[PDB]
Amino acid sequence: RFEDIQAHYDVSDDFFALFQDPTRTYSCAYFEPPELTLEEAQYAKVDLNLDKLDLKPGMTLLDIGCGWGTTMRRAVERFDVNVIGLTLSKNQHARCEQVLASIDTNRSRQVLLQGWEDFAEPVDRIVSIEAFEHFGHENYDDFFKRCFNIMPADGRMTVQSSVSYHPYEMAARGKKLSFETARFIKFIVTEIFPGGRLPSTEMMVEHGEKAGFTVPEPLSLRPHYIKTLRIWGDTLQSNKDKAIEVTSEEVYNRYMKYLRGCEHYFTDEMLDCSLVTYLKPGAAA
Ligand SMILES: Cc1ccc2oc(=O)ccc2c1
Ligand SMILES: Cc1ccc2oc(=O)ccc2c1
Repeated sequence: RFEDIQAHYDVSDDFFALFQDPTRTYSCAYFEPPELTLEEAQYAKVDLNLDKLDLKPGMTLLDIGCGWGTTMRRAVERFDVNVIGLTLSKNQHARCEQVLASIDTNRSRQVLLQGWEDFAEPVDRIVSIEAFEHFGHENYDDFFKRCFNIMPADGRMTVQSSVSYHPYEMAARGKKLSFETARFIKFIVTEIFPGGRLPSTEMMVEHGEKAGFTVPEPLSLRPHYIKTLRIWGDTLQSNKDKAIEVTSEEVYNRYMKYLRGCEHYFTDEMLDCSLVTYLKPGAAA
C-alpha cells in the first residue's frame, strides 16, 4: 500500500530525457576543465571514478547501479576489463545489454536485474555512482561487508553519493536553515527518490572502516553538482511545454522545485556530494 503511495511518484524515462544530457546520466557531472559541456563533464565524472580503481587488463569491474551502461562501456574501452552491472530497472537492463553487445572486445560483459544483496561473485573492483542513497542506513554494514568479501587482496571501490550532515552539525550552521533543509530533504525522499535516505559523509567513511577498508579523504563534488543542477534546471525550463505534454504541470513543478531547491541547499552548504574511495589492506600504493 505505501508502495502505491510511492508508485504515484513514478515518472517515464522520456521526462528525464528532457533535462539530462544525451547520455541520460542522472548524477553529478565533473567540470574539469571548467568549460566542458554537461555531456563531456559526465564522461569526465566516469573517468574520475574509474581512474581511482587501479584497473588492469583482464580484471572484472562490478558496477552497482549501472544506469544506461555508460560507466561499464567506458571501463571496457579504456581499461580492457570484464564488466558486471546491477540495475533494478528493466529498461536500463535492456539498454545495457545492447550497449555492451555493441563493444568490439573479447571481454565478458554481463548485466543483472538484481540488487547487490543477491550478488556474491568474485570481482576485482567496484564502482557505484549515486545508487547508495537508496540502500538504507540499516543495510550499510551488510553492503560494505559484501563489497570487502567479493574483492581480492588488492580490491578497491568508489562510491559517489549525495550526503547531508548529522542534525547536530546542521544545527551548528543556523537553526532556521537547519529545519528548512530537513523539510526539503523530506520532500526529495518522498516525491523525487521515494524510500531514499541520505547518508552523511561520516557514515560512508565509518561503515567502510568497520568492514576493514582504508578510507582516504573523500572528494567533495559540491561545486560540480551546483553547475549540474543549474544546467538540468535551465534545460527542463527550456523544454517546459514538452515536459508537461509527456507528464503533467504537477510533475514539471515538482522537478523544477527539486532542481532549483537542490542547487540552493548545495550553494548554502547544507547538502554535499562525496566521492569516497575504499582500499582493501593489500591495495596497490
Ligand atoms: C532508452 C534510451 C534511449 C536512448 C538513450 O540515449 C543515450 O545515449 C543513453 C541512454 C538512452 C536510453
Ligand atoms: C535516494 C536519493 C538519491 C539522490 C538524492 O540526491 C539529493 O541531493 C538528496 C536526496 C537524494 C536521495
